[PDB]
Amino acid sequence: QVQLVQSGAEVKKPGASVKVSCKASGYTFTGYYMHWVRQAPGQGLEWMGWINPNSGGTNYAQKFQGRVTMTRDTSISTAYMELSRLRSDDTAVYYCARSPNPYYYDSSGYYYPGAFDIWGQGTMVTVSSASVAAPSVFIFPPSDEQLKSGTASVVCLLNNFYPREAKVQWKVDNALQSGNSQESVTEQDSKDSTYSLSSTLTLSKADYEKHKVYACEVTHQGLSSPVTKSFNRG
Amino acid sequence: QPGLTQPPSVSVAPGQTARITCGGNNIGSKSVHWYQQKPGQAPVLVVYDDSDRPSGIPERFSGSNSGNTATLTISRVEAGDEADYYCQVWDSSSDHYVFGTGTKVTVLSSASTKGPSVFPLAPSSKSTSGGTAALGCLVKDYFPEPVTVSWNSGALTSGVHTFPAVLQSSGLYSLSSVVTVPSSSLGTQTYICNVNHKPSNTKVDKKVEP
Repeated sequence: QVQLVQSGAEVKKPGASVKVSCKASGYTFTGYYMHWVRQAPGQGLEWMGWINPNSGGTNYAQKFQGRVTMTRDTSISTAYMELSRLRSDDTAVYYCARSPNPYYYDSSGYYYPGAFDIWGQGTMVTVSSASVAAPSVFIFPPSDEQLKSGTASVVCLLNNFYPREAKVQWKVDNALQSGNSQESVTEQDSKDSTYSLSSTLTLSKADYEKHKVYACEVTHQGLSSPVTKSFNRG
Repeated sequence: QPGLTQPPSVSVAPGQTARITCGGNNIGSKSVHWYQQKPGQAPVLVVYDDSDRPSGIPERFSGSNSGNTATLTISRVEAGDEADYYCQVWDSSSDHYVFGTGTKVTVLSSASTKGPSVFPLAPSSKSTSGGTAALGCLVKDYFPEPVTVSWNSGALTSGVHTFPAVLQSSGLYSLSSVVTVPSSSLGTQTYICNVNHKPSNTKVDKKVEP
């Protein structure tokens, strides 16, 4: 079956250059245009450009005109995309999407020129300019009014850490928890270039009174040993 | 109208019809392509043009276009239809590929529109060990999205971190909004969280203190 397989996720630094591979399978490589299109996290899709595997010819968008070069190897049926002079806002997922050559009608039955009929799984590309920092872990016991509501939510706040990769686990009476808590992350890209994480562990009031002890454990890269912040009634 | 414009968000309950719009010049005389992208996945080509759609794709997805507007019509919406949607056009004159701004669509729990319950997140222990105090607001059980949350009516934008919402098992949303200040300031001045939730036409102002 027709498939496109891109190179694994890559991490880079500002000023450097990144290369991404795209391996086509299940069809005639020279019969279709190969496009590159990226999207920043929480942004829209943006067309970078195309290469014609048959001739090697290329067409880039005016934005990336100078920095990007798209190449190809017919032997291994693989297209390549190189982006140089990388900056931080070049942080995005890069997809390679196939589009039918208007001059090549296929036995597939679906002639779709002008559209991207097949997409790769995408390659994650990050540009940092940021030091690795440990989180700032704070904890919040549930408000009395919320206790009057009948439910309880304890909050773990991991602040100003890099990178995104972090583990949070809840401990009631020194016991690991599974299937209760929910979490969310915000990227502040302006100054810190860091991510803040809010985790919310929600129990009923009854369990809350009957259990008697609560702690929030977190494991991150930038810290030597897993940090636990604890709190209880009193 | 240089690019392709779509409504930032569209929400609809199961069984309903979702109509997503795409704006642009002379689009009616153009072929309009619709792609679907579910969270953490690649875009898939859903509609090439009109009712012409790739293999293995539901008959419920249909395309249309007149003059300056195009429309992706999703008949009998199901929970699996919840994804981002992008219209797309190709100008063969200048060989340009243009996407739409994108439309995040959501399948509703069909729960009643509910105003939020904002509880305080009070600092005590955290303030001490850090040299920096984190205080916050827990905006719980509201529907639907969105809410806007400021602090002190916009008197401070410095240490505020407003997190994205989460969809609880109740089908309702939970929100967290925190801000960090020194203990010295924490002692003397007041901190008010201002929650404004348009969809229920309500708003709450909660005091967060020692």
